Amino acid sequence: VASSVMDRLSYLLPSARPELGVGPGRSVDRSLMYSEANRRETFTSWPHVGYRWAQPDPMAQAGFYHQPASSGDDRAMCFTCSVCLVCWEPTDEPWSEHERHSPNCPFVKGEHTQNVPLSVTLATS
Amino acid sequence: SVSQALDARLEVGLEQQAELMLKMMSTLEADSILQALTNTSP
Amino acid sequence: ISGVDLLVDQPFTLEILTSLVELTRFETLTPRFSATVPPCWVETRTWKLQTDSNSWDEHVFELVLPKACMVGHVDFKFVLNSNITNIPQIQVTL
Amino acid sequence: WLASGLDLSGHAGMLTLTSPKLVKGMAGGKYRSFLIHVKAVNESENLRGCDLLQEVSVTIRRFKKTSISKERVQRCAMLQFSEFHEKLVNTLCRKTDDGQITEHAQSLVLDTLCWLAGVHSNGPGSSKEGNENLLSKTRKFLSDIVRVCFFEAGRSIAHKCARFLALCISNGKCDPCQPAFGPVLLKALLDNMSFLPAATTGGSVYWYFVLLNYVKDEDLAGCSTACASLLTAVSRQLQDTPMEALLQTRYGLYSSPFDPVLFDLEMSGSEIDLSDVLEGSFTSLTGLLEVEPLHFTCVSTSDGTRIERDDGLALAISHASHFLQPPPHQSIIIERMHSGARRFVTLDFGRPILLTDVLIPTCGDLASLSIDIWTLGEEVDGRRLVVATDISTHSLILHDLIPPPVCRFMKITVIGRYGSTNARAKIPLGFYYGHTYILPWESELKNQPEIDQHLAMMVALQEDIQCRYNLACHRLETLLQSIDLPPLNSANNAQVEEDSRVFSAYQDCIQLQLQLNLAHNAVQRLKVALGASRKMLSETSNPEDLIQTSSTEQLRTIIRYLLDTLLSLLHASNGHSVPAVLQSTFHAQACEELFKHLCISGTPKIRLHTGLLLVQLCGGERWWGQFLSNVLQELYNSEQLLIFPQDRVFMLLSCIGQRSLSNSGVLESLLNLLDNLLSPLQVLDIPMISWVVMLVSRLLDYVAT
Amino acid sequence: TARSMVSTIMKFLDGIHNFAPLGTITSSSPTAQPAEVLL
Ligand SMILES: [Zn+2]
Repeated sequence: VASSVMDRLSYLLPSARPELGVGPGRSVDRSLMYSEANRRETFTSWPHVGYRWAQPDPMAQAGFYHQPASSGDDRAMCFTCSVCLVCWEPTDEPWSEHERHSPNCPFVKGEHTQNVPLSVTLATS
Repeated sequence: SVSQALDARLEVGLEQQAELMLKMMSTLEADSILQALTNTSP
Repeated sequence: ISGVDLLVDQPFTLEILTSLVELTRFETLTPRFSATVPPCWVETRTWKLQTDSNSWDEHVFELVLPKACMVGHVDFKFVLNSNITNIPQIQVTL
Repeated sequence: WLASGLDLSGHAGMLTLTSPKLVKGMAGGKYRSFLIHVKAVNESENLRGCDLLQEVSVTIRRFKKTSISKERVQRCAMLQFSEFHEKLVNTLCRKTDDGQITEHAQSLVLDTLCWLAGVHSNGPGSSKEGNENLLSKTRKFLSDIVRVCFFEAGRSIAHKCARFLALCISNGKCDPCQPAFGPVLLKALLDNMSFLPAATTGGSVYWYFVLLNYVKDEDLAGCSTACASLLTAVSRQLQDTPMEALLQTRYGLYSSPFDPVLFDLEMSGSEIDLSDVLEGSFTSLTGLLEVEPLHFTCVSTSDGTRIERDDGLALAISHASHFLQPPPHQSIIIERMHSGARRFVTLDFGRPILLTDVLIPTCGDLASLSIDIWTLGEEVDGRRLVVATDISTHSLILHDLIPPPVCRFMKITVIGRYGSTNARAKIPLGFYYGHTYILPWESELKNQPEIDQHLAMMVALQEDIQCRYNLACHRLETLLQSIDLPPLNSANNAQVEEDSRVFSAYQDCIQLQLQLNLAHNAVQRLKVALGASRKMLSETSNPEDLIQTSSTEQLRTIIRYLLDTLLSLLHASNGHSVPAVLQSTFHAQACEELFKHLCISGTPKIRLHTGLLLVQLCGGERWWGQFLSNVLQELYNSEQLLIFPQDRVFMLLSCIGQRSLSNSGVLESLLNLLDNLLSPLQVLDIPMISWVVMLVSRLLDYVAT
Repeated sequence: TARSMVSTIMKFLDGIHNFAPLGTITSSSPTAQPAEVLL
């Protein structure tokens, strides 16, 4: 609830919206990436949009963001457990991959975290 | 016993609980038969 | 209601019984329907129940179909607690 | 209440809610919204009632929109005017003079009967007049419909009738003036056991026996005495040649290679050693002769996955026989394993085919498997069959899909177990079962040749495989004439190219006999598909006559099944007092006759199982040691000309004596038999004396243990 | 002294072979390590 409130407050003020710095050799702001829209915005340079299950919208809602080490790779990190994931496959289901690679991730067990759903941001736009 | 596996395409039908109850008769049958083989005569 | 050609008085021909059987099938609703639940449940539609005792005595779910059509049936699937040792006396009524 | 939808585990459940009053109120065309109420009724996290639910899911399924308009009055006709229902019962009774009712029409009327029973299951104050009338018309002609459905029908019609009858069991919300379905279904079930050995399918009588075993809890005496009489009759019938007996003694070959007809084939992915008991789920897949297997061709394969194999009319007949073959065992190997190894394979049958039964062996290193089928496209007609998440516990068994789907392409998706080690394993494809010819009514569910030419070529194939089976039998007989027959009794028999060639000839004879029988079942299914019917059980038929004119394999199978029912009946007492009726009809000489007629020539499984029946029924009787002494003296004489497997029945005798050691008469009678035996040491028979002293030594080792 | 049929038909109901792995080992004095590795 508090995470959705602060994300809505950040969205209401354009002066408190820093630019999305997606690039190699530069770490991202995890506190700013608590919103789902930023996580799905990080996948603009995704080279595997044509994959059946490796699409930006289904994999971003699982709590992943694109933090590429170069131009053209598929390195997607979690914003809560920071699981190192490389060499993504077209058959890699995002929920199943997050369960397999990080069963201790709170999204797999379903407990309430600092995640901000996109519906709350759309209802408070 | 047997695997807890049932027809998923039959869930659109009305007899899913019917097959489910037939299967639990079958499992109680298997359990009772194993118990009758293992138990001796008092 | 009178003056209607019924489906009962005819002899047992193959085509009439086949049409009756082909009538009695069921289809899946498409697109998504509408429904609201009390807020203790968090999220073909699914929900997970949270331990809230504010309205434990009664629970009312409301369903609105996208179009008034021929109602076949409603499928209600549930998964209970894993540590259950006694059969609960809980009823669900439409 | 919640008790009408719980699963086997009890941790989940599903309800399908509908009513005739829903469409009765929808006839006005006014309703669009609904409410559902969850309420806890009463007479750590202490969750009570509504708080006990973990996960919920809602779906709504609509009705099929047909080309027949004004369907509202058509549906209200059966609910308002009841003269349809008894007419349906008439179509079940075959009393109407308007021709002869086929099996497809019976299936359709039974389907609509099932649908009307389902809608009439719960009537919230709605007029149940029609429901009471149809239930009364069902009970009035129940014997006729159970006779024409479970004895004079195939697997589909009998399975559907069992489904309808158990649904009538399920919705037994009868008024206080109406009796329950239990007593009457029990009486109708025992009124037709006399026609049992003249049945057709193992699965039909299997479901029949399941219903008998479930509903026998109400009344025990009549079913018990009828069952005992049928035991005695089929046991005195089965005793009537030394040929399969000699095979059983010399090589332990129990299936008759000369009787050309069987009843069913039993196999599962899970002789028998008697030491562990000193296989219950194997009855999951029955009736595999009426349904032939297929052949497998892999098309698509995922990464890190490989499917391997585990280690001019005559030409057309040979090709049709090659299409009619059990394929060798194949499997899937995985290169790299991990926790949740998601792999995908596709199998092709080569043509549209009907699929009925599927069997997947137990794979202990896999978490879950899922099967999809489709004929043309993945998104065109793809429907999910089963996903199982406990492959490591038990095997996947899915039996007699009704209605039988048609398909051409199999999709197998496998997810490996959590924390799986990186050690290679095998996932067998299992055995797939279906129908080679697609019926026109079953084709319309989801270049087809006509029935007559297809029937003719199967008849030609049946004749050719009958000739092959006859020449195989002649070769087997001429080879077994060449078996050594020493005068050293049987001790040296238990102590070779000839053995290997006999085993090969018996395996070939069994394979061709099975092929011939399933081909005969195929020509029978097409012959009844032409418009004919199977064997009609006439009312003037003597039960003993049809007992005598039944096949020996059918008699063996029916004995194993109903003595399985007897095992369940003995266990249903929960260790309490056994009823006196089956304890009184199974006296000493009847028990001795049953032992001498079933355990001497029968298969080891039914032999051990009937021994278990005898110890769980008459274990405490005073005459058991005397019976053992008599059967030892009258079986193991040096002058005994009977050809019986002395070693295996001797180990079984030791096992049943070790079970009956709780009785104090067995040890006393065996030592008295010894005292009588070496009384001349106050001619000598060294082998029989050795047999009995090693028997009493094993029994005393059990006593000491 | 020959083996008769009884030994044949009882031998399997339950070429010189080793028997050291079946038995156990011990010593009268407390050693620094047990000798079961020898077995
Ligand atoms: Zn994570």
